[PDB]
Amino acid sequence: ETKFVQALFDFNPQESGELAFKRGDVITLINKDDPNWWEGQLNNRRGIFPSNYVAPYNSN
Repeated sequence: ETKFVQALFDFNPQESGELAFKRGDVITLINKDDPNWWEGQLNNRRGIFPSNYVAPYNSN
């Protein structure tokens, strides 16, 4: 499963652990270890972030 989410805001994490995504950026959800903080993969990069800052596109 693939899960794709669309961010609604840019996220510039300077630190490690947080994924770097932008607005409307289709991120491939890696996991949901945290109901608030979801992990996602942006092409290749992994990272965690408040899913609140996005919206499942999943594409379907």
